[PDB]
Amino acid sequence: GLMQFTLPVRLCKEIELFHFDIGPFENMWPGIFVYMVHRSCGTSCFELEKLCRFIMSVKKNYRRVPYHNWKHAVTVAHCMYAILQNNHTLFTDLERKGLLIACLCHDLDHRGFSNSYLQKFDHPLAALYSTSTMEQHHFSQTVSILQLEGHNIFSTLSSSEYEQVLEIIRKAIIATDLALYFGNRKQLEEMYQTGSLNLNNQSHRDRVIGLMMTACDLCSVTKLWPVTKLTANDIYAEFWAEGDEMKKLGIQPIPMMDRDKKDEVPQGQLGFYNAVAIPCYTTLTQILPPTEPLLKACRDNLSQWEKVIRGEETA
Ligand SMILES: CCCn1ncc(Cl)c1C(=O)Nc1ccc2[nH]c(-c3ccccc3)nc2c1
Ligand SMILES: [Mg+2]
Ligand SMILES: [Zn+2]
Repeated sequence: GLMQFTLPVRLCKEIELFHFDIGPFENMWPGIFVYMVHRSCGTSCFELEKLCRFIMSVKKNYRRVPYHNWKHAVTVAHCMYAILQNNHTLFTDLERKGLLIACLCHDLDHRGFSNSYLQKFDHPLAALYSTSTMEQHHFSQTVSILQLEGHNIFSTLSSSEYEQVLEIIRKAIIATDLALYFGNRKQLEEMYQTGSLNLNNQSHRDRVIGLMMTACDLCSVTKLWPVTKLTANDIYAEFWAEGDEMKKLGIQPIPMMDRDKKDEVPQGQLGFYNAVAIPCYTTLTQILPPTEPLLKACRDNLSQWEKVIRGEETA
């Protein structure tokens, strides 16, 4: 308890903002994550030694890929931290414990390829997990790490509590499969607009946490423009590599993965904000009003992409 994590003055202030960027110093991200855990969960939620050992084994099992990397893991966790701090009365002890950990682990051992490439490639993981292929792999990787000697960060929970928290994490990680988002958000929009949404309903909680996980996972669209623009370059570096690999299989890639369609990125972004991002943050804002700043920043970046299309901005 008496060893408390502290951040420099700028970080201490700005980490509370939804649009906080965790910065380029890799060696500071473990400290940043522990701080967010101590403040959102509590200093006694975890033994510091085990948490640190766990954090470092998770980092080791993320790969050196352009976007789906350790920095994305901490970025997604930070967005969850801001949502939990601005809605602190709405979540349980086990949910605070589970959710920052789920966010850190959500893309474990990502190779930079979609579930669809793994299917067309006939990768072994597509045989093992027929849907949410990579997401079932991320969870499996989370369990492996939790089961390493000195890594049971949930060692003080009862058997039944340990099982609840692993189930929170499992559901949260699976919800990051964007193919499941479309259904989940439609269900939540209906439930909100008929007044049937009920946070005491566990199946409704599950859906809200899923939407929170989508929001956190896409949160690059909720940063200041310079962050948003530079992060878009990182995901296309992955998408275009996948499109190359599709071409090697004799398959025409979809437009977002073809590097020859590079000049159409601003319009692809516009399409993505209109069909996915805006609806996502819009629905989340209705259920959790304090998440408003994510929707605001998502709208600001939509205007930036329109300015790029009109040739008033470059990218
Ligand atoms: C990091 C940046 C935003 N982002 N966060 C998560 C995820 Cl997925 C995305 C994201 O960018 N998704 C996305 C979805 C559909 C798209 N269609 C096109 C496109 C491109 C060229 C020609 C025609 C179409 N680009 C796309 C990008
Ligand atoms: Mg993922
Ligand atoms: Zn992700």
